[PDB]
Amino acid sequence: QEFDCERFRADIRATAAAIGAPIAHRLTDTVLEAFRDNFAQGATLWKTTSQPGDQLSYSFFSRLKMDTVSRAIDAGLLDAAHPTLAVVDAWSSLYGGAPVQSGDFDAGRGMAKTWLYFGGLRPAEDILTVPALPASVQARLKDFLALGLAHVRFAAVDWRHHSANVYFRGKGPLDTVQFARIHALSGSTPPAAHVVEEVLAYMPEDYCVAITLDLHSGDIERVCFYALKVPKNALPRIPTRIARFLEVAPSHDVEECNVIGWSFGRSGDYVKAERSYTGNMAEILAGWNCFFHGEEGRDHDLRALHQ
Ligand SMILES: *[C@@](O)(Cc1ccc(O)cc1)C(=O)O
Repeated sequence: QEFDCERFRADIRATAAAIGAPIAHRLTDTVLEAFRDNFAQGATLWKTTSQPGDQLSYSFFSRLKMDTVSRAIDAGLLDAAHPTLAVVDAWSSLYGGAPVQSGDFDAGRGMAKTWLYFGGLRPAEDILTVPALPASVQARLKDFLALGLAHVRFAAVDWRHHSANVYFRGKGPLDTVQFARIHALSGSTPPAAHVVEEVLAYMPEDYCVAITLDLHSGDIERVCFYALKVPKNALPRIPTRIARFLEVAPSHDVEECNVIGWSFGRSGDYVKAERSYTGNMAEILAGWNCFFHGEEGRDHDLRALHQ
């Protein structure tokens, strides 16, 4: 029911083996020792994608507010000279230090991402014109504003790939054309109509889309559309690897929480999935004002900012 650390170690080993993902035993023990409290007090959850052999990820969504980046550096999980540290510092220090850091880790490779919840609907300009970002990335602000992607709720630094994932909420409903315009940012081949129609059927009215930017070129590598807390009997068509993941990864939460993401990019499309483990993922998502599958997905503050 509750978070226990020895059980977590075993569930990491077991789940990685179940989906055919790599394992790094000592590195995983270091993450757990460095961030025990973070996992225990937050929502701890699982992630992977439909790419064959992909990593099993485990994360904490934070209730405890602290400098998780400094902790990761302390523990030898992140290089003290990582060139993206400046950006994560800039983002953490906005709005007088209100943003809260969470963390993603890979069972095979250690620290993967630092994720910031900014504590409201933030102007995209604030996020995208901190001086720590290069000109080439700041220049994409206008592409985003042109598509009406004007408010940001989260941003993640991907330490492994030197890129950033920016999470926007758009005023919808999302239609074929707006899908196409967002998808076109990614450079990848337009998909067939049933792909689009299925994605649209899972979106709330005011939709969540993640855009992945390379922090050195400003290239948009990837876009991802998300459906949160989809019940098992309402799931869209999924890759057998994702179906297996949702079956084998253990969830102890009172309310089960599965997340489905459709990722499109030039290197290949895939499906992302998240699944609750402990510490009440749904209750943290509700706190962030996320919209769940089969609900009212209307954002009134967003709608007042657009009128
Ligand atoms: C988006 O769907 C982003 C998102 C994705 C996964 C989790 O777990 C939380 C949020 C949104 O709701 O803002």
